[PDB]
Amino acid sequence: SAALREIRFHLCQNGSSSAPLRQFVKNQIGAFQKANPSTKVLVREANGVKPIVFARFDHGHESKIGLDVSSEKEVAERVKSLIEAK
Amino acid sequence: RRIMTDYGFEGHPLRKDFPLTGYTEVRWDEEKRRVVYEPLELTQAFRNFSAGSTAWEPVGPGRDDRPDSFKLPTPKPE
Amino acid sequence: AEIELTIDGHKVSIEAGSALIQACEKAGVTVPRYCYHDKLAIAGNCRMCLVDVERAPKPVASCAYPVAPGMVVRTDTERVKQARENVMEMMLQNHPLDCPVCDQGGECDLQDQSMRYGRDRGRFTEITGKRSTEDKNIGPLVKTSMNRCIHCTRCVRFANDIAGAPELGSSGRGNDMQIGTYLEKNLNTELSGNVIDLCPVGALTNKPYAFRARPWELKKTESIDVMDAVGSNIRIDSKGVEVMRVIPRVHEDVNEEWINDKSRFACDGLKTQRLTTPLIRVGDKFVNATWDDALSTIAKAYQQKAPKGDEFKAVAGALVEVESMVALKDMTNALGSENTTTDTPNGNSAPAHGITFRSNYLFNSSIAGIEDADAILLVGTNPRREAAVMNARIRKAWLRQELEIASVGPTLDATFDVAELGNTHADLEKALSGEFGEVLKNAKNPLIIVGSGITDREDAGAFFNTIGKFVESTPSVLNENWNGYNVLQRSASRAGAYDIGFTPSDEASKTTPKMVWLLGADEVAASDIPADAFVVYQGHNGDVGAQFADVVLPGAAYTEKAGTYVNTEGRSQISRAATGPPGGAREDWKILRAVSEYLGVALPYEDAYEVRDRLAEISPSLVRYDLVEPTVFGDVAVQHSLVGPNGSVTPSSAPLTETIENFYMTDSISRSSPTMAKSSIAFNKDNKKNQAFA
Amino acid sequence: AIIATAFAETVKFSGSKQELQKRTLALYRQFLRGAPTFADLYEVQFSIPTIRTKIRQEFERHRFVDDLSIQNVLYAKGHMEYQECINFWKQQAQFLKYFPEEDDIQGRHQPSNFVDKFLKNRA
Amino acid sequence: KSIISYNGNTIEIPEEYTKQAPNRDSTWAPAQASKTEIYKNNMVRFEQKDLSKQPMPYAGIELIAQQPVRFVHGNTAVCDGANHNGPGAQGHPKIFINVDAPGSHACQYCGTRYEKEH
Amino acid sequence: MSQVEPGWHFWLGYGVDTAPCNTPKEKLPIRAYPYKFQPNYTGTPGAFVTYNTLKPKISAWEPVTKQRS
Amino acid sequence: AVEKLLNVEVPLRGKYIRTMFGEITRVLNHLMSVCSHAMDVGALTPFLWGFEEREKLMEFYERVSGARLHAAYVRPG
Amino acid sequence: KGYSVPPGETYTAIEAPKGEMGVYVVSDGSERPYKCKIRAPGFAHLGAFDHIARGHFLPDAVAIIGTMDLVFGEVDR
Amino acid sequence: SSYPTNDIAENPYWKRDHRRAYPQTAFFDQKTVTGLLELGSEATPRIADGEAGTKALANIA
Amino acid sequence: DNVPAHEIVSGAPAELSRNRVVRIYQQAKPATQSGEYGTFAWRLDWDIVDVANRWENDLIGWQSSGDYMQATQMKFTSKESAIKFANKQGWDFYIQEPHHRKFRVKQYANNFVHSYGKLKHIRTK
Amino acid sequence: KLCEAICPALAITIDAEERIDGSRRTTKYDIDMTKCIYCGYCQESCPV
Ligand code: SF4
Ligand code: SF4
Ligand code: SF4
Ligand code: SF4
Ligand code: FES
Ligand SMILES: [Zn+2]
Repeated sequence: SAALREIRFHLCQNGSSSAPLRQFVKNQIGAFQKANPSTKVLVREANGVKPIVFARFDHGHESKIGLDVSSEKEVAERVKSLIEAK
Repeated sequence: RRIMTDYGFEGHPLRKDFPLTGYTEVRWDEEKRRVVYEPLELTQAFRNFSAGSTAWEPVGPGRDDRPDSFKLPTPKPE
Repeated sequence: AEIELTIDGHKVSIEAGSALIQACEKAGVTVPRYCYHDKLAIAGNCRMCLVDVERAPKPVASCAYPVAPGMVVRTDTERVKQARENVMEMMLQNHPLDCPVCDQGGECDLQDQSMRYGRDRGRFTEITGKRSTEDKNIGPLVKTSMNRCIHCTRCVRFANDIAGAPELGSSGRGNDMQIGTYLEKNLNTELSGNVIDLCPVGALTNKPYAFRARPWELKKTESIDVMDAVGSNIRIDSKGVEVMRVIPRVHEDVNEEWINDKSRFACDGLKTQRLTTPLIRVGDKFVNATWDDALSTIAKAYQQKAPKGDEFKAVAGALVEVESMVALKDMTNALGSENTTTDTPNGNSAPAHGITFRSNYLFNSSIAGIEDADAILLVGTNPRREAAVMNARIRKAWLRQELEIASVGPTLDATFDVAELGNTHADLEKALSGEFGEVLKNAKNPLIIVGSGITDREDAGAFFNTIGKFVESTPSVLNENWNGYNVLQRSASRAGAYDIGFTPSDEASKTTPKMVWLLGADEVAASDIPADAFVVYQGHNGDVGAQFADVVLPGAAYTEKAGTYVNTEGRSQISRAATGPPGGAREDWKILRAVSEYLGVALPYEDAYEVRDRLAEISPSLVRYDLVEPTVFGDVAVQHSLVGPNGSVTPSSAPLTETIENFYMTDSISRSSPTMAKSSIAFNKDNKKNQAFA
Repeated sequence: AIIATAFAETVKFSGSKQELQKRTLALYRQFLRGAPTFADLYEVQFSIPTIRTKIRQEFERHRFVDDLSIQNVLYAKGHMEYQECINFWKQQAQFLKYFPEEDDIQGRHQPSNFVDKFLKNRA
Repeated sequence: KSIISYNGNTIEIPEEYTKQAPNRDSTWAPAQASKTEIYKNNMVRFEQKDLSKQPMPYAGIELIAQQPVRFVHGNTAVCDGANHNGPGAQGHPKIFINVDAPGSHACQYCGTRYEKEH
Repeated sequence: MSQVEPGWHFWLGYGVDTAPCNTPKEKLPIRAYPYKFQPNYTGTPGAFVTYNTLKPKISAWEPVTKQRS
Repeated sequence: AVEKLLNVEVPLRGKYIRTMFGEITRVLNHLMSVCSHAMDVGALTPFLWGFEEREKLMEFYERVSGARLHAAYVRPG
Repeated sequence: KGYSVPPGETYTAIEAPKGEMGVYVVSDGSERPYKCKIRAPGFAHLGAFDHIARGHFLPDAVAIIGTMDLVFGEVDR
Repeated sequence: SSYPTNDIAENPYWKRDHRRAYPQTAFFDQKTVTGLLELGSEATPRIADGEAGTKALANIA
Repeated sequence: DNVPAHEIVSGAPAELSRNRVVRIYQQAKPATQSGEYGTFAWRLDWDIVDVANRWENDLIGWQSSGDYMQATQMKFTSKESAIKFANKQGWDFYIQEPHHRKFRVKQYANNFVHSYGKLKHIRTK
Repeated sequence: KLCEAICPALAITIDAEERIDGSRRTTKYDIDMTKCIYCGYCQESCPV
């Protein structure tokens, strides 16, 4: 867990669960990439999936939580917790 | 009870899911000294040749031979 | 507008101006044909499509009669049956009795339609005998026996309309008509083999398949075409362990009935110069070895060498699955390494366009979108050598629509008018800001096609920045209905790689590696890989990367693994296994799991279903097979990836170079094919046969 | 009339699980009582308890099957096999099909982990 | 001839039996196995056996190159390998060869060649 | 009976009334190759050995090495 | 059966041949049948007095088909 | 490929010397049958053998099987 | 050979094609039989003229 | 759920149910021909197991096999029947949705239309 | 390869390729006489 090294966002394009995460991606991605300059940030979409994030710290240890929240801010804090709870 | 197939056969052959060759085969085991059933392995595999089946419809619709007493009547046009 | 009509009593609806035969197809009525192919222009020379229409006294040609409201059409009454028998009598007068030696036996339309719509016995016994004709020599790939021609003119129409090879024509007059090049020439086009699939009779036959097999013997399997990033669907035909041939399959959104010549004639490379056993290097020689011994040798090399962090390099080349690159990536990282890297020249560093959004490195406007195009721009790409099928689609659109094209690259001998206008970044900014910029703005469905050789340059950021500035600046290219920015990849692996990461991190980009696991890689240069490093090739063919290797581990080719391959559009397609991999060869991801276990790590999956659930955990569009998806993050994608981190690159003056110096002999399968050797000796511009003096 | 053989039961599809429970239990009881006959008639090289163990295994195989018709089919097939065995219709081979375990260990390497299957191309 | 086995030993075979046929040494097709690769892969079943008495028929590719070319007046030659001595067909289907081109041209069934008188 | 030459094996058998010794010339097959009659050598070393006229369909690669110049 | 499905008609000479060989076949079957009943009942001799007649009648088989017993002469159509 | 039989089905029968032989063919428009059951008279004969032999001694059982002269390749289909 | 089949001139195959003239396998469920009962047949009609009789058939279909 | 498990009464092995994959599909329209009769039927064919598909014999050159489903191909009238039969027998399946030719108008007149500007290409026929 | 197709027992096994003189010929022609039933369909199909 010496570092974050990769981030993967999964989300729908037009479903209901994913819109707050759509806003987070449209608005905060450059700030996320500057606050984590050494990490692959990956956004990958697919209709019908349940929005979710994956992180990879070191030696393949991957973490995960869903992002079925109702706000962009819940996304920020929830992402940040998963990034901290290495 | 079964009449054709082997006394311990497990399967029903003429089903379309049952492969031609079956699942088992028999040989003589010199060690055990017994005819023993083993999984199938063929020295020349089955070649179907049903993949050369015709791509054109071979025999079109036939010809009615219903007697007119059994044909559903056509109402007069008016 | 859709009309309505009657056909053998059934009623159907289709648009106006349509051919009657299309209506009949809609209504399921089977009608014969020789001269009519859906993707080609119409003609009426075979005269087998005749049907009776109450409006007209004679039978008329379904292939050409326009469809009209209220018309009634019979295809069963005695006149049609007689006319069909008569035509087939005439067709088979002067047809040689070559069926046993004709490679189309068992798959010839003439046999089937003579058995179904024709006479049991012929009345041509004449002593003067049948017409004869000589065989032409139009090159290695196409064998001719032109006594068998029925003069359908499918070949001519294809060549002159979809391919751009007008050397094929109709000489003579009357019964002495002869399809051919009037003098000895060669059918110079990368689409030449599709002619073979078009001829109904075996007057044009594949040569390296010439007599090897007959269709009833073959196991037809529906699979995917590596050798291009298009992902052209195909139909393989095996004879047990051997793969006899490849032929196309239908998919209107990708390949639409065509495939290139490389994909049809590289099969001959899957049965020669293969890897069947593991190998070890002990000096100048290789020594055959076991799997236990080589994997233990790899482990001892790891433990003796102690690579730390980003010293373990992973290289994935063209012709790789996505399961393999996933397993190689998870393993690499589990050893503490982020140096995953492509076999591209500048693969050591991360791409200029960024992998973050799929929209940045894909053919966004789908390949079915070129039909709707109005204006096009080609930057550093020769589509005739990268995805010929989409060059054919551009030409199909250029003929029947208003289309104006431009190019910024090496002057490319295209199958269409192109209006070349430079070879530098300077001319690129000039055109995009001068005239053709205005043409793209005032277009409704414009396209800006970038080659992947741009990604394989040191000054790629200077380009992708300018194109991104123009794209965001011009709405017509980027809207809520249309994304006219496109990256054309030339291999089937790069899109799947970028979809699962597989880009080097800048930290690893500067380390000099100690171990080098290179996967399907044969384009390496001997400079990317040091001397004192331990090297481990995985492949199915020994052409370049094996020669470097200290250890060589066989893999399987596309015909022997049910791999997933992602194409330029981002469409995921699943392959099928046609045969088992030969000898002591194994599926790749199994090899990487096992060596992983031999090393001080493991992967958490054991069988297929677990690898698939992993793929979904990496990216869920890798398990939406055949579905192409739109994307909502276009504006953001061009703002975050192309424009931002590329302002610091300065453009060079080095003029653009063609990415592919030879469409043949591009990858290992193809270099191992002697047919591509005969075809690269001929089909060269310097030969007289391949240039017409116009 | 063509009369039934010795231990023949008429095929009768019960409408309830509670009756088929009883019929299956009678079949199991008959197999157990007849196992020594299955050891005498077929020249067997192991124990009567091992036969009873295999019988218990074969009945535990389909212990968790709740569809009634499938249970009726299974019971009919089992009565067929009892009739085949107790009347000396089967020969030794068709009977020792049910006892692979008793025969000598087939070789050394019987893969159970991944790596061995990979070295033998069975994964 | 001395043929090296895979297992490092040698396989001695006399010259009359290594020829692909008594009239030709080389193979007449790329996939044809040469007699040396045959022996080298199958000596376990050839060991105590007599090679004189094994079937060694003549090759046709060399017996048909010996047959003289035939000539015709016209752009067609008709072939039908018919016996003309006994009843029935007994030959191969009629085939009209074009012979306008400068060289010889052979029937696809039989290899008999035809030329345009020059 | 394998020692009986052809022709006789058919005359001996009432397949024909005319023997190969008296059958006319045009009825005799023409041979571009010499005759050589060999009986059923079964049970003896000259028994027919079968083999594959083909070579393995999948030709492997004969290694050669390069140096990292 | 296959002609009844194909809805074709056999020519007359083929019908008469199929008839004649059907009755030659019924002779060849009744001989074996009756003269095996005998031998199982103990009378060895009528067997060998009849099998010669069978072997003269099988020459007709080898003449029309080529094979002595299993032949394949009669085919659909 | 062979010849394409029309779709349908038929049991057609004959007076075979053993009895009333028959074939139940089914067609699906292909050159290959979908089903073909040979009705074999020796089958029903042997099936009746239990009804026919009850009360009789073994020599008579021999004579009974001989009356039917079952050809067991037929009986086993 | 036989004459009308060896005739070379007026011997079309579509007249002596007895395979493609094969008689259809008729099928009659109770619906198709009650219509023959409530109504009649082409030989002995008992049906009303016009769209009335058409929907009369439809009531039984 | 409540789809019966006929796999228990089939008498067949369980390896088909636990390790083996099938594929359901329509045969693609061949490009070598223009017919379409071989289509319209939903075939079911097993996927290969690598080690035991085929291997060349030493003796005479024949191809061997151990996979017993290398030639079995069930034919169905529709997709739903196939899927039901597979689930009833417990087989795991992938569905291969077909790819149909896209309808576009075709006129003989487009061959002979006016070019107000430079001829794009010269037609032959 | 008509003999290979019509043969009921599938005894025959063939593999061809283009001969050095440009003709069609065989490199393998086998018969398993332990599979053969001696039907003569193979002498009937051959058009030569
Ligand atoms: S050469 Fe072939 S494709 Fe061209 S018209 Fe003749 S038969 Fe058709
Ligand atoms: S093209 Fe067709 S009809 Fe002509 S020889 Fe070949 S298989 Fe026969
Ligand atoms: S005659 Fe013999 S070799 Fe020929 S097809 Fe019949 S069984 Fe096979
Ligand atoms: S030419 Fe005769 S022997 Fe040769 S493959 Fe054809 S049918 Fe068989
Ligand atoms: S298909 Fe209409 S004449 Fe050719
Ligand atoms: Zn000839």
